[PDB]
Amino acid sequence: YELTQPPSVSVSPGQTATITCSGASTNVCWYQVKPGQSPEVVIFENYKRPSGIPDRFSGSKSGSTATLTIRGTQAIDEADYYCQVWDSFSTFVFGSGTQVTVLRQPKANPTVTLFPPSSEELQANKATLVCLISDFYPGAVTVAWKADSSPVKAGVETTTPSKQSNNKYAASSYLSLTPEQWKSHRSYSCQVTHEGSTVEKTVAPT
Amino acid sequence: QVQLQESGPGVVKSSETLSLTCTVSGGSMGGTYWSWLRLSPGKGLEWIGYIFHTGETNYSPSLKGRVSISVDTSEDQFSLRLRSVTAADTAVYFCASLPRGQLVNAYFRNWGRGSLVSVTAASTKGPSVFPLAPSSKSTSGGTAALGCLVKDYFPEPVTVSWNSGALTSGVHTFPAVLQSSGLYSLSSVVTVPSSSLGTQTYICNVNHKPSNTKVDKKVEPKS
Repeated sequence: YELTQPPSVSVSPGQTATITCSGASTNVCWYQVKPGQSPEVVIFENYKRPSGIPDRFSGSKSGSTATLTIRGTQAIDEADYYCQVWDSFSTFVFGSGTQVTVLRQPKANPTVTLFPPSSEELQANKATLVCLISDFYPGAVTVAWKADSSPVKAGVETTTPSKQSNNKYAASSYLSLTPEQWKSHRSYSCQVTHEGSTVEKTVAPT
Repeated sequence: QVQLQESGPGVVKSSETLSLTCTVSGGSMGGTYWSWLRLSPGKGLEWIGYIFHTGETNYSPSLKGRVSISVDTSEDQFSLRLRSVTAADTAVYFCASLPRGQLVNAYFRNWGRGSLVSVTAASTKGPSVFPLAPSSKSTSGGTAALGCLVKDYFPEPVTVSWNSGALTSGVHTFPAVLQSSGLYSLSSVVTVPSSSLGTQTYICNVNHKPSNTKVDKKVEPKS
């Protein structure tokens, strides 16, 4: 179980970033995470700032959705942000994380290409769905797989986005199934979320 | 003023025990739940467990049974041991602290910088190569994607070319994923004019030097 966050929030230089965290029944805190650096809390109890955190960080919560706001987002604020709530059973549950980016080039929504299992693979008693995701910016996405219309989490592997030649990003995701699972469902889908956009592709057995 | 330092990053052999330590500098070892968390692509940020100076522990239900944490209150150090690791336990591991008391509003402080622990397989395995066939459907002036799936190999890397290097435009080979098994897979796809299907032959050439294997696979339109 994770709290739902958008994978990517980005702004032009000068603009304010707003990051949401859904599914939280109690109070939320937020951590700034950068590669190779100690994470640090920026907001706790929904909107309270610890000492040393600049005024431009603020927060709000309404019902089960918390928001982190960063006014006049600066280069130093570029990072992944994770929300957190307490949980009776798991003690702590965290969000999926949101990459905050100041745009160095225009936003670009992903192209998605989905391949079904090949006949050769099925003959080897295996089945792999292959979802290729390219030409997006900024470089963060969420990939969701569905069996018919129902989410599937098991057997999924997804790469971290990497920079392509054209200076945009690409990623891939794979779903492992048994041939029986492949053949017995109406269809499987790969759905990619990026900023305001979702792109879904669907394939079905023949 | 209080800084936590984790033992460096390392590799652990799949099936063995992951072992980390965190050294605390500044403050006291009392009044605190000394904590471990981890961060990975496949499971995001997860709390693992904590320990109070008395030695009392609390562990994530998800790991209960194969995790253990201990503390040395004079050496100002605490440990994480995780048994029977698989590829899925590859992550950046963090130590941090929580104030003793009610946790509903609590947040982690004094995080360490994190240590990447990679759980790795041991034995070489060459890939299977499966075609990713394009449709034979006709787009008026459009493109088709076709590719090769390079499945279940170890260790990295694999290289892929098309038509023995003669085809380079429209080629995109994606970085590999690591499966729970500890084996890698990747895909290479080429975008071609949809009209070239049935005219131009497309063969992917896959090299896996560690297993001294090369595979050539022609990729044809779905029959």
